[PDB]
Amino acid sequence: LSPADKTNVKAAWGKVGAHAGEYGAEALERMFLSFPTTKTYFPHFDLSHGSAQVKGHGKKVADALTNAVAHVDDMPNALSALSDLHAHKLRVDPVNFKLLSHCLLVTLAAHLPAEFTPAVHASLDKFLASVSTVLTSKYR
Amino acid sequence: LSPADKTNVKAAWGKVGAHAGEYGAEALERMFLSFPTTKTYFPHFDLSHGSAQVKGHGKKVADALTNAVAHVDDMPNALSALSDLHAHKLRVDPVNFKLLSHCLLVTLAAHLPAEFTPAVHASLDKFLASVSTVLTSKYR
Amino acid sequence: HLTPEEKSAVTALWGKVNVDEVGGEALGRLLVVYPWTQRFFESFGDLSTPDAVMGNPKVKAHGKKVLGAFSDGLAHLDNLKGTFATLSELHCDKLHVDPENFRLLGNVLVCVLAHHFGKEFTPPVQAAYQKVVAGVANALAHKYH
Amino acid sequence: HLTPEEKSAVTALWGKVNVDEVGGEALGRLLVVYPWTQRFFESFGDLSTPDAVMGNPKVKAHGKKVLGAFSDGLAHLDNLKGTFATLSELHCDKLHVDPENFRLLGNVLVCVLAHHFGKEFTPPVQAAYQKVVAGVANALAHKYH
Ligand code: HEM
Ligand code: HEM
Ligand code: HEM
Ligand code: HEM
Repeated sequence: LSPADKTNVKAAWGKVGAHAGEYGAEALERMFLSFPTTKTYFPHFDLSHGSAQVKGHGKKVADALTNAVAHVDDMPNALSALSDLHAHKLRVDPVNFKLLSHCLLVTLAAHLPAEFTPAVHASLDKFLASVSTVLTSKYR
Repeated sequence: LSPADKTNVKAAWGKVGAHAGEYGAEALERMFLSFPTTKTYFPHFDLSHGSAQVKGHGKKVADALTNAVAHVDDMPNALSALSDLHAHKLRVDPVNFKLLSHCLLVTLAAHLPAEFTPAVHASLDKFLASVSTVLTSKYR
Repeated sequence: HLTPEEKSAVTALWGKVNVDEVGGEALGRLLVVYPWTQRFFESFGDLSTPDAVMGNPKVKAHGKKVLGAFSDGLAHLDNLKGTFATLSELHCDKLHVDPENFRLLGNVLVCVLAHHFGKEFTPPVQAAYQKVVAGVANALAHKYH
Repeated sequence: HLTPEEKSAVTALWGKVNVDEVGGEALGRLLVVYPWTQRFFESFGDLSTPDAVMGNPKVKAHGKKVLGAFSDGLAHLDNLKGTFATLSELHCDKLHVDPENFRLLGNVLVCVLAHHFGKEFTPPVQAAYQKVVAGVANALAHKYH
């Protein structure tokens, strides 16, 4: 991430503001509907629209992404526990991070009229790719 | 890369010994034949069997991989110039590093009877994936 | 495999798309977000900044052609393969574009639709569009199969 | 699309393959090298170490079935889609395996062939096998298309 990328991700973060957890839940719903293979990681969830479990999980995902942006030059350390979880316990296929990341970008596009410029799109793509790189760094 | 992975990659490196540049050229030939889309990055090469240009290039690729193994805890720094080249100048599609890496593993398999065990295969896959991660870290 | 509701989602939104603009927007964003794709567009001149890409008249013109083919696929959802046959020969046999980039351009188009339609681009509407752009990408990749 | 020389490369090598062993070797290496794939094999018991994976009798038995399907595709290179139809329903509609893993298992099989045949697994022979495993992976993914 370049300085401009950090600037752009911060612009997006600040505009999203306190909607981040709601948008996380929307991104998860977008992923489950668009990429139904991802649903099998959530068998004990009810994934229907308005599910309290998807709402709760989207807040967790958003909080992790905000932690990563708040520590953007130390993301391997910040996301270390979550990288362990996703690889060792959950066995998330690396492909699936590309699917969630796309759905997070679409959600931001759908809520950020002014901010989702081509440059800010590129910066958010790189940020989510960097988060995904850390979260797939622990298979063993 | 875990300590065992570093151990395993070193076992493979030492067995390959001074054949590394020859095996690099073989891996490139395997890639061009198996994945003909990769050929368009080499329009000024003659890619026929026995080509002095492929032989020379395979020695360069092997030398870069040996530099990365010799500096395995500092690969982003060691491969920085090459990461710049591949992204900025050559515009190598990230998919293509997966293709070359597979061809490098097949070449090693074809020449390492005892050493290409399942564990050493996994370690070499992780090493080549780590090299590929650095070489695709500079698109801008 | 679109259901009738999926088909409804897609065609009702597409009727509202500005076909002179959206393809240039998606092609420009492909070149900005996935810069290796600039390798195929050397003749297009200034691609040096995102503004230069998005304002480049050849990017806009070429994107208009690209979207025209998407529109042709939306009109032939049960025969994408024949619809995309000459374009598959072009992109695979002549240009050798890796077909992962067909998937990326489809997802960029989805982002552009989300940005232009906002809340109207609901999770079900997106899912229907994901089936369409995956079908177009697989049809364009037929000559690699 | 195999040429006759490609077909010759493939069938002359496959005649020499130990069909009781090579599928277990490839499945075991998939589970060791790409450990997320262990998610689908919970019932198989000890997968805790590479030796435990490679020596697990259920891995060997299951791999024998997997290779049996590859062998059926090698015998039907001009109709892989019908050959793999029920397996495509199984892997896509029932198991929801991401089809990237079909590509990975094919490439693991290529590595196993390279390791067993050494220099006989020449760059042209590999290229022919890459066309076969890509065709098998695309056929198995048909129900996602
Ligand atoms: C942007 C990438 C991602 C982020 C930041 C993220 C973050 C999180 C967080 C914070 C948790 C909760 C950890 C618990 O509170 O210890 C979690 C759990 C989990 N994640 Fe992710 N995740 C990511 C991608 C994925 C992908 C791609 C999948 C699968 C398609 C996935 C599947 C799961 C599952 C199944 C759980 C456990 C859920 C539960 O049982 O309640 N994650 N993730
Ligand atoms: C294991 C991954 C790779 C390694 C270690 C590697 C290494 C190298 C090295 C050392 C050079 C020479 C740099 C010059 O001496 O400044 C080079 C050049 C180049 N590489 Fe790679 N490379 C990798 C993957 C790829 C891939 C995947 C492609 C394309 C499919 C590619 C395309 C090129 C090209 C076209 C050149 C310039 C060649 C010349 O014009 O003579 N490389 N690479
Ligand atoms: C996946 C969706 C795509 C569609 C529907 C599409 C459609 C088209 C169309 C309609 C043409 C004009 C052909 C003519 O003038 O008759 C074109 C040309 C071309 N496309 Fe695409 N394309 C796609 C993806 C891509 C991507 C991902 C790349 C490169 C990254 C690419 C690069 C090219 C090039 C370089 C030309 C010019 C060919 C020439 O005039 O010599 N296309 N495409
Ligand atoms: C790409 C090449 C593949 C082939 C040819 C193949 C072939 C087969 C065959 C022949 C069956 C036995 C089906 C029956 O008993 O009738 C099987 C079952 C199964 N396969 Fe695969 N497979 C492939 C890839 C994979 C991969 C990549 C995964 C997971 C990572 C997977 C997981 C499964 C599972 C979990 C079963 C058991 C299904 C059950 O008994 O309920 N397969 N496969």
